[PDB]
Amino acid sequence: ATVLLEVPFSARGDRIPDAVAELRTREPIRKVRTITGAEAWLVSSYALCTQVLEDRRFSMKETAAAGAPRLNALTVPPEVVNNMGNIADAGLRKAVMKAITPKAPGLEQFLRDTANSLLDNLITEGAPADLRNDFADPLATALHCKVLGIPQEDGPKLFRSLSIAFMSSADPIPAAKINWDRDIEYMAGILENPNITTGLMGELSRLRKDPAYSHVSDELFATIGVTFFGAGVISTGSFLTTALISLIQRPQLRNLLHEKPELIPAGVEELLRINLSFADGLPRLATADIQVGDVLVRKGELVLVLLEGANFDPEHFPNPGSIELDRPNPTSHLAFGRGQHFCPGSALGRRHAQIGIEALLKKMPGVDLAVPIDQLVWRTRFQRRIPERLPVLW
Ligand code: HEM
Ligand SMILES: COc1ccc(C[C@@H]2NC(=O)[C@H](Cc3ccc(O)cc3)NC2=O)cc1
Repeated sequence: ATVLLEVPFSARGDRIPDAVAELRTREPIRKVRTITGAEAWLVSSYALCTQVLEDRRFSMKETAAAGAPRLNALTVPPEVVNNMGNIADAGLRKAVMKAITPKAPGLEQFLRDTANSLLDNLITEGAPADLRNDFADPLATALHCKVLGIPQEDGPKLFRSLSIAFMSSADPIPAAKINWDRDIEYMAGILENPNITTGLMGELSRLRKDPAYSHVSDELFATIGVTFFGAGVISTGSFLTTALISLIQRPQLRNLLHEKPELIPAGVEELLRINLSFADGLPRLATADIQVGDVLVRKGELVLVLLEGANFDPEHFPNPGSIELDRPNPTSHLAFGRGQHFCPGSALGRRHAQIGIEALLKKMPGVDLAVPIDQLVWRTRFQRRIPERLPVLW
């Protein structure tokens, strides 16, 4: 006898398990057990993944309900699971989204300057260099301090909350609450700090004193800062880190992008499509009985949308494991989600990765792993797949 199939399948972000294609072919919606012991429906085809993400009756907010089957334990207050809904209800969606585009004057130049400086320091120190801890993550952290309008020197401590905040744990995490409360206090102080006049926090600080927003809670204003820093930094840093592995392991593509950097956006779009950064399916709770393929999902059941199930589906992306810069549907992947909860930072995430890769290929055209790929240490029980260190030479 065997137990019910358990998720996640593997924390390795450098290869997709053969099991994904087998599940997609035979049972594209199938029952699994999560790390909490709850049962859930794992959805692994493009068609069914899009169906779930485009049907709001599969609710993100309701995953936080007491007594629901859980993918993992909450690391934020339950109301924060509805973060974007709360922002929209407060009338703040347009302002938040405008503050996090890559189009602000000097922002892309700041990204280039920061990437080039980080790479120069690695070259000066000499190989081996750690492209996660000393390139991709500091670049993400610096970018988000700039976007938020907060001091660069405050970034590292905020960043160090993230190895706990984005855990995917069976049980509540005491350190997550300690860091959350402290980071909220920091952002509340930022709102009261007269020097904070630019970026997202500068804009929220002004809106907070605008009579049209007098009803919006100070709790929400501080939460926007903590959540956008955390989600943005963990997502951009982890994506860039694993995209760099994908690129390093494809010297032909690395050389092509080095020779023709105008192909970098199309390359990054494929790197997004094949990216394994999300360690768990996206969770949703059914609020009605809904037919998904061969399964009638019942009200109150947990559904997990496996992004790499959709993104490696050969019925949507022929030869799905291959990076093709001339696909007819290149942005139709689900790396940024789909539907109501589509990532509001997608343009900034694209630009972070494009500029980081452009700078790396210019400064380190001979970049290669400095250890055998199997020697990378993949973080476990985390909401992202990332190597703890990414040792390279050039
Ligand atoms: C390459 C980088 C990124 C990737 C791959 C990514 C991925 C995703 C995905 C898949 C979702 C959908 C989650 C779901 O439906 O359950 C999402 C939502 C979200 N992302 Fe991103 N993200 C990235 C960058 C960013 C950045 C830079 C920010 C902010 C500065 C950000 C903030 C958010 C927020 C707040 C949500 C929730 C939106 C909602 O619930 O409506 N992300 N992201
Ligand atoms: C791209 O990753 C996500 C992850 C989760 C959600 C759902 C919902 N929306 C959010 O805005 C924050 C994100 C967050 C921030 C900080 C933190 O310590 C933990 C999580 N929490 C949520 O639960 C959305 C996107």
